[PDB]
Amino acid sequence: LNGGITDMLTELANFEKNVSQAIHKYNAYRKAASVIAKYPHKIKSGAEAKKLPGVGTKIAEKIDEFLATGKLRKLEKIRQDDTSSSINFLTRVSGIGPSAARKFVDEGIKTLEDLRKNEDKLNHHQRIGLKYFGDFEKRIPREEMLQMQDIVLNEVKKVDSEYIATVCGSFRRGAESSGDMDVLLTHPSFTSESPKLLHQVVEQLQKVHFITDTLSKGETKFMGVCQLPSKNDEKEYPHRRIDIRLQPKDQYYCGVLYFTGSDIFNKNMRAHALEKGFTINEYTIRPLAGEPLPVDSEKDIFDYIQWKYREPKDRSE
DNA sequence: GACAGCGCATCAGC
DNA sequence: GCTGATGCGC
DNA sequence: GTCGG
Ligand SMILES: O=c1ccn([C@H]2C[C@H](O)[C@@H](COP(=O)(O)NP(=O)(O)OP(=O)(O)O)O2)c(=O)[nH]1
Ligand SMILES: [Mg+2]
Ligand code: NA
Ligand code: NA
Ligand code: NA
Repeated sequence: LNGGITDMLTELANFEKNVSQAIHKYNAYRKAASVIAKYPHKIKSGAEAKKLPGVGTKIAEKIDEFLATGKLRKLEKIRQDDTSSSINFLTRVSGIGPSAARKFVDEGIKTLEDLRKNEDKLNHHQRIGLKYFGDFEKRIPREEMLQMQDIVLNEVKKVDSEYIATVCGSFRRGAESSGDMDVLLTHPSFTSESPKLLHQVVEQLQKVHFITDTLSKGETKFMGVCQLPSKNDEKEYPHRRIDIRLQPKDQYYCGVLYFTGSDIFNKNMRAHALEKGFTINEYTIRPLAGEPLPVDSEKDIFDYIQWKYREPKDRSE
């Protein structure tokens, strides 16, 4: 409905994050994009948009320009700028952020060809990010997410029947495509009260050749790469990003709330929590920080901060 | 003035 | 090695 | 960049 506007704000957001290194402006543009994306009318003016929370006079002015011309002069200049363009590109590699991107550009490394000739200047994460550059920008159709879910849940069951694996992220929100796979893992042996629980699962998924690379790995978070098996004579599936989080079993609901997102939804809800005198993270909700409050469902967390319960499908902001 | 909150990798200082 | 800061991404 | 105190 307002895709031209939300695309423009997202591009500005990315500019402020990647080039300007202004994270609060990035968050401000993303907030405006999100609230406009949810607005059920085709916006006719900057004035109309400015009635929405997160849209102020400056973004209102840009919407007026965009509506009038179909363009934004600010963005056309940014697109023409070689340095901005180089930095924006390099940050598309997983593991290259705003700072490393600017450093690479300084060193004359500013293209895919340059990165490929300079893998020795990349850390492990960046090297895998470059290896799968193309694959990682592809979306994952839900049909493939279902097959991936089936592999993960069954391999986890083979390790220990007491594991429970839940696929979260956009998938759990019902999305027809996902950017990656997010898995929440619990085991009754691991609670907030009291080894290798994550390792055992990762090793099993590597053994069956589902997990193909590791970006980072600790005792509670694994970030890596996976791939569906393909049939005889068929083109291979793209490699995909997968994250697995080991969550204390008694903190499952705070965990699944966090890992279901969206990210802007969590930011909104946590910010609203502070206004109501609570702080929420992926483990607990605590009063303003006191002792953790009892949580027996996702809805309980909504109740504390006086929000009507919203199903996962309605948290995609 | 504050902006959500945190895990892992990596570096500096000791 | 350990602690704390920073970068990066979820 | 936006906004509540
Ligand atoms: O900055 C963040 C990023 C992620 N998260 C949480 C919510 C998000 O839904 C979950 C997984 O992050 P992803 O980057 O995978 N986003 P998501 O699965 O929602 O969308 P996509 O389909 O693009 O992967 O982690 C945050 O709370 N803050
Ligand atoms: Mg995801
Ligand atoms: Na507004
Ligand atoms: Na990046
Ligand atoms: Na993710």
